[PDB]
Amino acid sequence: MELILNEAEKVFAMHGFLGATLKQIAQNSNVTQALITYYYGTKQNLFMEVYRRGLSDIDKKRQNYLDELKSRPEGYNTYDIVRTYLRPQFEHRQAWMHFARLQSRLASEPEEVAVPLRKELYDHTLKAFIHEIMECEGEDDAAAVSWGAVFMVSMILYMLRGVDRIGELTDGHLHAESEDDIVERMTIFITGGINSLKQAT
Amino acid sequence: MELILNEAEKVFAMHGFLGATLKQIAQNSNVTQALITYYYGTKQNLFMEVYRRGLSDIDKKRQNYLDELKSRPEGYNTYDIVRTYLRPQFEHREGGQAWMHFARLQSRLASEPEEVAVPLRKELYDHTLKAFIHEIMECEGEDDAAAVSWGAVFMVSMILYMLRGVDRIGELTDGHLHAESEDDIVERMTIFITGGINSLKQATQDK
Repeated sequence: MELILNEAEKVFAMHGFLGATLKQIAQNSNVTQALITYYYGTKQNLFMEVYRRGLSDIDKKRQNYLDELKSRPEGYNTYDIVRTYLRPQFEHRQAWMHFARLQSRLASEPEEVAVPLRKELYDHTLKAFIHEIMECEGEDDAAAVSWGAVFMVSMILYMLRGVDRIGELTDGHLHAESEDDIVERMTIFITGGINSLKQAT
Repeated sequence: MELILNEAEKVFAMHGFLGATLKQIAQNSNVTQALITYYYGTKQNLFMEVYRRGLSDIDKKRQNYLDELKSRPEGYNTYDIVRTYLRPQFEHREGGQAWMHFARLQSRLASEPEEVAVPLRKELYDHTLKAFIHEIMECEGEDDAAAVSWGAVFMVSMILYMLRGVDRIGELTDGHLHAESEDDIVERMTIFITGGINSLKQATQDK
């Protein structure tokens, strides 16, 4: 159960969907291919499962951060929503690493798996996230928010790569202090970006 | 030398660096592996060459567009610079095979291993990004290197993702919204990037 998913997570992050084999996944779990086929059916299904588990934990925490927000006496704003969506991707506990790496390669996966992935696991919550921003007091431009959400995803997928790109570009002078610094900077950036799109329409 | 490279680019775009083989590239090129090896050294160096040719066309365009900027009498701002950097990644001749393959290839860059991925940043992307940051650093009110530098990293992330050609906006608006055109895409990223640079800048000052 949990062993086979963890090892398959590792092997997919490393080789992508096509490159991975159940042969390799069986070897690192000490089981037969047969037993996997039994539990999971097809390489695609196993792959979907790895994503179901990963994104189930993240969206549960997203939902908890959103419930806390909607319980504040003072209310909330766009900034708060964006930060709500981002933290769960970045708050770690090598559990965290492999799913982060895996997600970061999503764009190079075949449409045969990417399209169902997006439709079944990401769309629902992104739409929900967009709707929440529409409910806020700055916002009745769906265009600005929806584009902003597309740009968010691109930022998330890249940041999940774990590359210290800011370090590489500033000859070491600038670094991300932490995951919360990364989240904070993306939150501000996106919130401002959404605003500029709204203010130019 | 403009043929093995075109085949290499196709195979690399479809299969990635690890999955591509010099064997298939040679078969699709109607030459031997040995001849490919003779001109290009190693699979890692063919790959680099595919990206050298590609980013050379792109960066020469960027340099012309920034030159055009610096010759406008009324001047230019952050927005104009950002547009400069984005344009050659998205403007294409239509139906534009050369642009398509290289777009697709660059879109997959995140899934390449560090043995090609790191040299590509080092050798091919850094110089032009640093120059980009510098040019923006000469447009007051803008003396926040952090704001602009994070802006650039977030620039790049949206480029690599948009190059995939996935109608993400469509999927999320159940069809109600789409890119009108390449220029509409560039336009939207530029305003987003410029605004975001501002919000980062505006969050640093104030005690």
